[PDB]
Amino acid sequence: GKSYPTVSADYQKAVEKAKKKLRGFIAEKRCAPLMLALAWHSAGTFDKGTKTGGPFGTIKHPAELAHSANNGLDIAVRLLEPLKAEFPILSYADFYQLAGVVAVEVTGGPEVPFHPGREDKPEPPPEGRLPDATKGSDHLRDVFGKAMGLTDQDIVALSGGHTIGAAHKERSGFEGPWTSNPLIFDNSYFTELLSGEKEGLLQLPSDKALLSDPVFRPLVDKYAADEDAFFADYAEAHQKLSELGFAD
Amino acid sequence: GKSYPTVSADYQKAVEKAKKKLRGFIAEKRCAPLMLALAWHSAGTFDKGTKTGGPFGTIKHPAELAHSANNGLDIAVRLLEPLKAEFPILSYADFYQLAGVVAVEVTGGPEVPFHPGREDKPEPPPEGRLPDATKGSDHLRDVFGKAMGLTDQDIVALSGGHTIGAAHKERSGFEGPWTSNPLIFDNSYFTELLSGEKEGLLQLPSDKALLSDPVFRPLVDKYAADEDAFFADYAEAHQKLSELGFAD
Ligand code: HEM
Ligand code: HEM
Repeated sequence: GKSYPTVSADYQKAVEKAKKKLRGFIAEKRCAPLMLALAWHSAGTFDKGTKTGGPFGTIKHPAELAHSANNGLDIAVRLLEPLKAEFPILSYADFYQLAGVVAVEVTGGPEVPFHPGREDKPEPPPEGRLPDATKGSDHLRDVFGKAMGLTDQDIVALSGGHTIGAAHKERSGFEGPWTSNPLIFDNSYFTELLSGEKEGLLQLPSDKALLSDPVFRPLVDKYAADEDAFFADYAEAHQKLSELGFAD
Repeated sequence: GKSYPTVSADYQKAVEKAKKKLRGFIAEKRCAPLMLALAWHSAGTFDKGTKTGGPFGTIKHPAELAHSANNGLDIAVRLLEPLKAEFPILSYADFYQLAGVVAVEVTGGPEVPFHPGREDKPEPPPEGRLPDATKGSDHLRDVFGKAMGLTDQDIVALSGGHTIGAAHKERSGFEGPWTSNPLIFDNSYFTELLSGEKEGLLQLPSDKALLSDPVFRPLVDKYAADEDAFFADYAEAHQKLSELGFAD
């Protein structure tokens, strides 16, 4: 259902050059997880029914940065600002989504297709649209399904985004990585989720909710058995996520 | 631009009976001002661009009651609940708007036309849409004009709603009545606004903003000179306000 806009040849060239600079920067700084969190929090506020929120550059706003959910994303914005200044032709909207695609690529994940053209919009969405780690399967469906408009398959595959990074007790209050290799994008999140608790590793109630749901669980099983299948469904869901409200 | 829905004869009959019970109740309890505030806060969250908020019964929600702007409106809701229980066929949306129309009538104001049929909606709007007493003419136009979709004339006439009632230092922090007769609906708000400060009487910065605006000021002048003209424009604006997002 997407009709992507035309951007100038100079715009396309800056996308390709920023993509490369982003790989080197994100790899050296070890910030892929944070960058994937910035792209997701930017996109995941989309509400399909009113067409507000979504990946439109507004996360750099002090007001959206203020959102509790956005704990420490002010660091992400700060880290990218010097690099962004090198590409003044690109929208922040595009640049943040491109950082998210790069974060997944440089940690070894699938190549999520990217289309430029998102415009930077003046108003951040209301606070409170991002999911709550303490809630379960109904809440995930309200958030990904009723608000963003993603499928049940997308919810499980996108949860696998937790295969990189960690929680921090000074940010959310949860603490620690989901996997033994938190800078490597793989299907380990699902493997660890299934095998139960292990010292040093995190499972949120929202992650565990995938285990008891009649539709989520067979997807958890599929992805733990077949990383190629995880990667295919992940790239599909991330692409849709990064394009919410864009080019419809 | 309004196409009002059909309601059953029994619905219409309960409107007429609740109208009368509301006059006697609101007059005896001396709560017209609070009731007009409940109706306005219920309606004034309408955002035309997304069609959210507006007079749809959601102010009774603990979550909307929580809004700081709604300081003490939990009292209003409480006062009406026994009476509402006598009219289970009416929507809360209709009942609150009818209390607002009655509040204006029983204090001596114009007869604002009323049409039933508003449905009670499940989700309260986001917090922060109601105007801020410390801001000025640009802010009033953002709020009444860009969000609700009312005219410059409606802003000035609706501000005359402050001809009844008072601020309270434990609610907003402002304190006192705008007029010497705070249970009498008349053009005194504009008379007092013009004559400057007087001991015992309140003017918010938002009220004073009407004095310095090239479009608001001649309306202030007109209404201070001609109560009949105020009443005509007030009834027009209150009607539109009470119908935001309804029967379009
Ligand atoms: C299913 C609903 C989700 C919930 C309840 C949730 C909750 C959380 C929480 C509480 C944290 C810890 C923040 C901190 O303390 O630093 C976190 C981190 C993270 N989230 Fe999720 N999240 C969800 C979905 C997603 C999605 C869809 C993605 C991306 C595809 C994602 C990517 C990440 C990443 C990469 C981190 C680590 C950030 C870092 O290392 O600093 N999450 N999430
Ligand atoms: C122009 C923007 C407005 C601002 C900034 C504003 C602000 C305020 C504030 C700060 C209070 C005091 C609340 C308290 O401390 O108890 C108040 C009271 C009140 N407002 Fe306004 N208001 C505005 C517009 C309106 C409108 C459009 C109406 C209805 C037509 C209205 C009706 C009232 C009434 C009747 C009271 C007295 C409530 C009572 O006596 O308890 N106001 N307003």
